[PDB]
Amino acid sequence: LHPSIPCPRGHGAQKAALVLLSACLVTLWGLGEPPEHTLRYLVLHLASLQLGLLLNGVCSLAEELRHIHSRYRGSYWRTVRACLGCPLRRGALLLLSIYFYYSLPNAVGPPFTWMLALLGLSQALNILLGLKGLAPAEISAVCEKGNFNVAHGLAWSYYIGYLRLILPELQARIRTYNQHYVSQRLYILLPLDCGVPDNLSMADPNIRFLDKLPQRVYSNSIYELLENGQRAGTCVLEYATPLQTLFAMSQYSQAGFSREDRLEQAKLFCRTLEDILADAPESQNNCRLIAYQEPFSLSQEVLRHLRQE
Amino acid sequence: LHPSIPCPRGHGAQKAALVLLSACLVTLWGLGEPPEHTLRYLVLHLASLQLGLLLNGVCSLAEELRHIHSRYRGSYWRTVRACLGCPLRRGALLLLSIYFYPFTWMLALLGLSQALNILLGLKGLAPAEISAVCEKGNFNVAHGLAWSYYIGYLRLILPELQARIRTYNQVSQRLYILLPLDCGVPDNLSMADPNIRFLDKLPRVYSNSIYELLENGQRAGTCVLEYATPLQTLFAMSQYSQAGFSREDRLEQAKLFCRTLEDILADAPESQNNCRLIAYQEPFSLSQEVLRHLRQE
Amino acid sequence: LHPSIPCPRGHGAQKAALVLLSACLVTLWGLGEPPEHTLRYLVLHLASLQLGLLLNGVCSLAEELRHIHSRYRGSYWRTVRACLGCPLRRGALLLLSIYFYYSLPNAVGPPFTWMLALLGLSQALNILLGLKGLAPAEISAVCEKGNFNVAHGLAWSYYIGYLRLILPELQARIRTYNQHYVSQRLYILLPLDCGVPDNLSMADPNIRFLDKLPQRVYSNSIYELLENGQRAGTCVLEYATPLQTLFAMSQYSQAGFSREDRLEQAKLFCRTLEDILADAPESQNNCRLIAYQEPFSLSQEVLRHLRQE
Amino acid sequence: LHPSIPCPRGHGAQKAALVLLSACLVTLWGLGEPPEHTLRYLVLHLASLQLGLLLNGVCSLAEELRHIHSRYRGSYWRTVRACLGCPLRRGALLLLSIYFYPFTWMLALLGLSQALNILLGLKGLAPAEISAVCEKGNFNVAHGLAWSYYIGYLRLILPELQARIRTYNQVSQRLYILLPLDCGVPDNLSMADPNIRFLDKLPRVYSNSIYELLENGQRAGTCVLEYATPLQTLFAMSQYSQAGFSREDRLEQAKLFCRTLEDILADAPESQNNCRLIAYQEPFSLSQEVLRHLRQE
Ligand SMILES: *OC1(*)(*)[C@@](*)([O])[C@](*)(O(*)(*)(*)P(*)(=O)(O(*)*)O(*)[C](*)[C@@](*)([C]O(*)[C@@](*)(=O*)[C@@](*)(*)[C](*)[C](*)[C][C][C](*)[C](*)[C](*)[C](*)[C](*)[C])O[C@@](*)(=O)[C]C(*)(*)(*)[C]C(*)(*)(*)[C@@](*)(*)[C][C](*)[C](*)[C][C@@](*)(*)[C](*)*)C(*)(*)(*)(O*)[C@](*)([O])C1(*)(*)OP(*)([O])([O])=O
Ligand SMILES: O=C(O)c1ccc(-c2nc(C(=O)c3c(Cl)cccc3C3CC3)n3cccnc23)cc1O
Ligand SMILES: O=C(O)c1ccc(-c2nc(C(=O)c3c(Cl)cccc3C3CC3)n3cccnc23)cc1O
Repeated sequence: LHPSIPCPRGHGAQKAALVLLSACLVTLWGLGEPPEHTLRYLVLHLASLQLGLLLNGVCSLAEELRHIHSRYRGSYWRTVRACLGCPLRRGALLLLSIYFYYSLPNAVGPPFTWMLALLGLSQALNILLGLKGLAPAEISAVCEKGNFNVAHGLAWSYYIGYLRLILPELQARIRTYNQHYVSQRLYILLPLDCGVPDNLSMADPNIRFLDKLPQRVYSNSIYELLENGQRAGTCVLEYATPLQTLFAMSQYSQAGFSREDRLEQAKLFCRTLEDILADAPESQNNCRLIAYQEPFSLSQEVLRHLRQE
Repeated sequence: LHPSIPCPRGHGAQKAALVLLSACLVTLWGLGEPPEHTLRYLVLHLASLQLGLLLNGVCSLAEELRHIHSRYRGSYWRTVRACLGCPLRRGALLLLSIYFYPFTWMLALLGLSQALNILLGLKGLAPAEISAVCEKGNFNVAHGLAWSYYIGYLRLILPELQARIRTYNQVSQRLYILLPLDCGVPDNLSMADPNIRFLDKLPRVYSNSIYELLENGQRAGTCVLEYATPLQTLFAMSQYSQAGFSREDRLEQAKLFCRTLEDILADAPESQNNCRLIAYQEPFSLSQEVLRHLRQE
Repeated sequence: LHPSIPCPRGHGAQKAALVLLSACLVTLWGLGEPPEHTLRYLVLHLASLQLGLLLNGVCSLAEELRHIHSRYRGSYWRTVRACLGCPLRRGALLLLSIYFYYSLPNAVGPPFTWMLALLGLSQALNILLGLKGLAPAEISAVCEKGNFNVAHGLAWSYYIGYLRLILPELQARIRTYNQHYVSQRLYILLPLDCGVPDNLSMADPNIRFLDKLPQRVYSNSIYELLENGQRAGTCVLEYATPLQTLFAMSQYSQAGFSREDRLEQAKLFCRTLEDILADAPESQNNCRLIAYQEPFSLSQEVLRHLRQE
Repeated sequence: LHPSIPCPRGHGAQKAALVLLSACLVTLWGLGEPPEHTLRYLVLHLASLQLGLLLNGVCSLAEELRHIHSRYRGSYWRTVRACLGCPLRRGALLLLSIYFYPFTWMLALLGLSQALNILLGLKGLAPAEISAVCEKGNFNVAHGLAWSYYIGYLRLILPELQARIRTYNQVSQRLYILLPLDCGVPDNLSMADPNIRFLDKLPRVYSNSIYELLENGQRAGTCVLEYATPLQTLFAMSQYSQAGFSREDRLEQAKLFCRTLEDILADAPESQNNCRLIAYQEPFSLSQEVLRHLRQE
């Protein structure tokens, strides 16, 4: 393609680690220290590192528990899974550590508690002082692991392509429509299931096409909402086009894009678009975002936002 | 918006770390070990951790030095900066360690343990931390832009492209997407080079253009040449002042999106000998660069 | 559904393991032995178990290397991956063990070599005497892990549904066709890519429809093969219908059925069908199986099997 | 057939084990440790491994006792047999261990290690061993049969079923698949029960039947009732003598395929309030069993 295009990161770090392991093993052999001390240091280092990761995961879970409904379907198992790996394993070594602590001969106890408290203090400093800060090489590695982090791209493409050019003149469009023939402000429907029908009527019988809007093609339709048959106001309704890409992404079947990733990114896209639109020059009192999940009547969902005006 | 929608991650981890700090300091006060030993061992532990991170970065330098020209503009300083997380904080911690000071035995032991951390993958990020990085901002746009292009314009153009090409000769058989890493694409391709001029079109409504390529005023080839639409988004973002999208960030996402689009098309069913990508960067004649791919047939 | 229908196996074994861990930890605490001996035994046991798994994986790789092209694309990395887990990790601990062995003070060496040889002998006995035999509960767990082991089902369904009822009267069909208007024996095309076109002609321009066959619907077509324009014999050609299911399985996009699993099971189905047909009463000299991979002209592939007759 | 097609796995592992045996015995002869100590420690190691496998099976008994009625016909003997791999070989090894004989300390230690083997998943099968089991024979047919039914008949019937139902009333709105675990399905449903009789059909060619259900000679409901096609395959296999497919194996795959088909339809897009599965087993009136699901609406 181009020599300036980065190739995907390989395993040079693993090769460097192999070389470093060989060099350190050779040096340790040369120094002539007993292998027992090497094994002891490795066991201690691994145990200390995993206890530090346990403390870091507990600290994160103290914050990740706040998104229990939003992120982990309200079940604690996945929240603990996503914060400190396998909870069954972690519990197994937790009980092993409790046994070790309660089985010391009391001539080693307070020293061991002192060491444990020092490790906890070091981990707390690491979290508070930010010494566990990812280098941007590692950040880039995470953000390039797979081609699924589409939420930011979809949100920004949507904004620039459509909303940056629709909203500025939309108010004038609605004004001329009202003068010639209410319907205030654009409404973007955000189904987290990302099910976008061709037209809105089959999605909800209380939403029926009324008319188009004057003035590329920029085909925006005016929809009227019926509450118990009575038309309880009308509004310009519109599905989020980029949510069609996520739906088609999962049906692609060669991307490996699952339904769970479909919902995770629709949720991320839902938040990102609001953040972009919060400070956008041409979105103040000019559009509304309606996010809903199928378990519910769409008409009432849209109607609730018209009352606030 | 909707309760299921996650809110951005807060500072609860910092509060938990503060609680842990309070508990640990209360404990240390309870035991009665003298403060100086506690402080000395704390600085020793922090110094060991920082030198271990230095070794981890040096190991990562092996991988990051292979992208010296592609990713870091042929500058070693940039590569080392990208390998070490916080140069200032690590510098301060190493300065404290130096102030507070066999010996080669523990250097090898600490290196051996760090080597096994990389090899056995013990520093792998948890899903909570993987996703936290992925939503740090709103500038990881390359993946979404590439999938939007494929699932949108490209998937519904490639399989019918060979057909419309087949009715024109009675012109290359591939769709040629130009990808300038500067993301500067004009309305048409005449301003790009004087050697490319509009010829005709190809029968929702899809508007594809034929552009004949010539050398020294003489025809030398013709193909369906079209800019990549989602580069408008990358360029328009940079001009959008309130985003904070810089040229370096724009140029980074332009490259990743270029590579991402290639992997999508590598395994795609509709891109078999149908699509060709031309990634180019002005230090240059566009016509010659495209013509190189035309002669590749 | 039905109380006689087994539910998917849960994690009762994990709960029993937790209870056993708790009981053994309590007993160890009661006995009052030093925790150091417990930690030493655990480290020794884990190291011994992983060395035993390394030896078992090496023994398997001594046989898995024989299927390098067929199974692992001719690359050793995946073969070593599929036999003994991560080879980088295994190499890391292999070098660590070499360092430990070469760093003993020569007053422990021969004892350690004796222990290592005993472990190797025990592993060799385990493999040879079959003491590492999976209980049928575990076999059922593996065979029920996911709904992808479709090869045996597809092969048997194909046999019973189609071939058991087509082959017995096919020879009579070809005989009456020849008498009324060569073409001997059924030919089943087996594309490992499982790309089944609606008709054969677009797959290969040298295969063109000639006629159907007399005598449910049982629509079998007679195809003529052209070599350099000259018709080099004709034969009853037919795609393997169950390979359409695998192709549609991967395009389903909600099953998680990847292209690699598509090829793995098509390969397994290819072998299973031959095994069924080897001893089938009505398949002796009555059908041929043609397996091919897209990198190749289909006509020559089919023609090669007509020469042998 | 084709070189890429894997051949069935041979006995190369046994040859490698023989080579390892030769090397290890040559080593033991070289060192000069007396034979009796070697043999005694070998039997001790084998006894420890066998008792560890016994503990692993006892732990697996917790999971296998929950399927006592479903999987093992309500017999404890069957469950214990299914948890322990080779009762005879383990019995012989434990007999040798008993012949060759603190003490409770090592029992807890050996149990603790076995507990962590299960909890940390250190006995997980490698991909080579996972696939070796999956191709031990050719009787793991439940997965393929279920996917063939869905991707074939079912996927192209369910979405147009509600339509053809909607044109008939001017009848239940679901397709009812009967799944007798004996795999015995007649040509039509009249022989099944006298309370089910053919009524009419529903407009490649698909032949769906309407079957009215009645009680005491009185109409009580009507629905599209049809047997599961791939149960013919399971039953026909058993009658096929050269396969070796027994009733117990047929009944095992019938159940797994029944459950497998439910998971496919649980996440399917075309089975939303469209398909209902009726798994039944004669120790019984079929009409009453189906009618229970009819009233569930
Ligand atoms: O097994 C393995 C495991 O482990 C893993 O996981 P992770 O997350 O990575 O974890 C980690 C561990 C460690 O590391 C490793 O791995 C190895 C090394 C060694 C170490 C030593 C000891 C330590 C201390 C403790 C005491 C007991 O972590 C930890 O630490 C724990 C341990 C346990 C586990 C393992 C065992 C071994 C031992 C040896 C001795 C020397 C993953 O999972 C991987 O994969 C593996 O698995 P598999 O399946 O592959 O086999
Ligand atoms: O593998 C894992 O995930 C894992 C998770 C958690 C732990 C873990 N270790 C301890 C120890 O006190 C301990 C042990 Cl027992 C042996 C050697 C050295 C040490 C101490 C230096 C830190 N400890 C105390 C409370 C809570 N947790 C743990 C170890 C793991 O290996
Ligand atoms: O984790 C893994 O995959 C893994 C893989 C391989 C090994 C591994 N251990 C040894 C040892 O001699 C050893 C060590 Cl060094 C410390 C304590 C006890 C022992 C011996 C009782 C067996 N050994 C010798 C040759 C080849 N391999 C290994 C250990 C792992 O943990």
